[PDB]
Amino acid sequence: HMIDYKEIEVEEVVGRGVVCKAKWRAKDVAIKQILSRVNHPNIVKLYGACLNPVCLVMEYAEGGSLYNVLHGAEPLPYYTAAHAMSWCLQCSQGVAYLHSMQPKALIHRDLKPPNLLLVAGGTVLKICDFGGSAAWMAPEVFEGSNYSEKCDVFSWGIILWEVITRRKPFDEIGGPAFRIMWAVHNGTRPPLIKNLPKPIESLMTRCWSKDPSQRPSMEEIVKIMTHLMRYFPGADEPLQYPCQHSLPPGEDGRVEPYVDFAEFYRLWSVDHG
Ligand SMILES: *CC(=O)Nc1ccccc1Oc1nc(Nc2ccc(N3CCN(C)CC3)cc2)ncc1Cl
Repeated sequence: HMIDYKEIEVEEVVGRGVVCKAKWRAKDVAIKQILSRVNHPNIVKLYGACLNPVCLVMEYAEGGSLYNVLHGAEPLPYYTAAHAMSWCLQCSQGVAYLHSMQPKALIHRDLKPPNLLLVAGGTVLKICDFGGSAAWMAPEVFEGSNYSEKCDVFSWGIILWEVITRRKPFDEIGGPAFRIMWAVHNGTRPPLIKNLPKPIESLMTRCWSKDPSQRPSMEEIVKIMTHLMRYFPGADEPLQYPCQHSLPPGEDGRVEPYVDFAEFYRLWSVDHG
């Protein structure tokens, strides 16, 4: 659609290259002043666009960004292993859809929690795109190599590590972006997670492979994640309990998960033994 700007009522700035919450036809909306075949539940919908000032009109995500949920200002919300696996399943479903786009695949290129928006009490995730991103970028990208949709698989793997640990990836490296690029180019990866279930560890590290052809397709991730949710009930629970979270010491190349996998091991055991 081609929206009339006067029909919109701007409100508070949301992000700042500036995004603001607004009403348009009694519908809450996000707008942004200085592709259309995309229709998926896990991708922020583009309603239309105005002409002067030229601006995008998109659905509004009331929950803010995943990054904000994970690492934002106190008070931070509690969340569970089911939430973590659900966010990543929903992210892979949105991204699989982009990769299936005809006649040419759409690669996100910038998959990272600051661009993953939440709604429905923090339970539904939606990919947003307008394109310190080094931390989620596949090495072939910033070495100027020819990349493919496998670069998004790499980013997803980092995100999976991130929601399970509630840690910023490569937070210990710091300095400018080039230090992380150098690190990851040389094979450094986020530390392994104590007690992580072997199937999730297998999936995560595969996604981190240096060789992009050794990473799984997104369609494979979606399917694997779909079937693992049988062991992660509770993803529909709205985020609503308070959390006081503090970084446990992290050395020995081994960090503790923030989420708890005891119930996964219990439900797995019922099925298998
Ligand atoms: C695609 C993208 O990067 N989107 C995006 C990033 C940052 C801000 C806004 C963006 O677009 C956007 N945002 C939203 N909803 C939303 C709601 C609240 C917030 N807050 C919550 C409190 N914080 C302190 C930070 C911001 C951020 C974003 N809906 C849709 C769209 Cl397109």
